[PDB]
Amino acid sequence: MKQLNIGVAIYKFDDTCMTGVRNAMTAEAQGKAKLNMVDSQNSQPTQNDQVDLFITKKMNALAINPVDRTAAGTIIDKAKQANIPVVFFNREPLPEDMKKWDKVYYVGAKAEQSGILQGQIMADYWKAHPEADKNHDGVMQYVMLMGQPGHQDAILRTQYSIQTVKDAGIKVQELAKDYANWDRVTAHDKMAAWLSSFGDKIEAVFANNDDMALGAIEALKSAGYFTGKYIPVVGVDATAPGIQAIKDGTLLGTVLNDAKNQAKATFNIAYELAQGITPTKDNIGYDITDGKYVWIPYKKITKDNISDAE
Ligand SMILES: *CC(=O)c1ccc2cc(N(C)C)ccc2c1
Ligand SMILES: OC[C@H]1O[C@@H](O)[C@H](O)[C@@H](O)[C@@H]1O
Ligand SMILES: [Ca+2]
Ligand SMILES: [Cl-]
Ligand SMILES: [Cl-]
Ligand SMILES: [K+]
Repeated sequence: MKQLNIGVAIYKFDDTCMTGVRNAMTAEAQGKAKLNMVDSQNSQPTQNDQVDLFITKKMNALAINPVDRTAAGTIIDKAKQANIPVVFFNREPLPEDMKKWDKVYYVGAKAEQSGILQGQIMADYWKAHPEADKNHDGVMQYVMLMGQPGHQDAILRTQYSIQTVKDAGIKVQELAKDYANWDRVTAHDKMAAWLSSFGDKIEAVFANNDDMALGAIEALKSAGYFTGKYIPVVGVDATAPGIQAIKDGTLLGTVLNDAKNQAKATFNIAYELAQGITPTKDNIGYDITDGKYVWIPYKKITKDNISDAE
């Protein structure tokens, strides 16, 4: 067969979710196309250099997980000039940037949905457990661990999780919120400081992803929770360690971020484009929305259906 080369840039390799995505992409590509996969080390200048090299090396298609998703416009400019099609994934280009060229696609998921499902987990717990309102004021005191500033999943999961709790008829009070950039250790450090400041005032913890929820859980353990003393913590992704924390009883719930189907859709699009074929639902195996987007559903995960994540 003809060798097809796809340039793949991952925003950083030390991201738990994106490790799942790139491993699944590598599995899908086996026997079909050569992935030239690089680590952008959470640096857009690094990724810009990598994209330039992909283009110089005449990749047949690009699959880019952009560090700064607002940089997708400049990446599209370069790709258009080189006539190399590009699919973006997981970090979403701005909608007007997507209209710059007709060989540009995006694969991801509707972050609003993951926020809603998060909020439902917490609201349902709150309604079933009167003891959760530790200061008996009829208000849920919570803290919020956000992802990276400006990332669409951080913006939308933060907004929709809490709006969903309010929509469920529950009054809320935000004690603290901060960016922990999807990182376990940073979330741990933020949560530890909050526990020193506010202590038993905290009644609920929301995190935009599992790694941050897990860091929060470690700070909570250190402060005496989850032995004997309980607090509900919710995340997003249903990674292997997230699933383990659900089983341990330390994570109340999460939302499956379907890396396997996002990887398949991304690969399939890049593979068709590498062959000079326009993606269709028939030839990539997924619905295409607004001519450019493939949205993969999120799914609620608690101890009640932990096998749905496995
Ligand atoms: C990218 C993402 O969110 C995600 C979700 C789940 C997930 C699970 C696993 N295993 C169960 C091994 C690996 C990666 C992964 C990533
Ligand atoms: O872009 C990276 C981020 O993507 C999000 O969709 C995932 O939930 C996070 O775990 C990940 O760090
Ligand atoms: Ca309260
Ligand atoms: Cl930690
Ligand atoms: Cl799917
Ligand atoms: K406990």
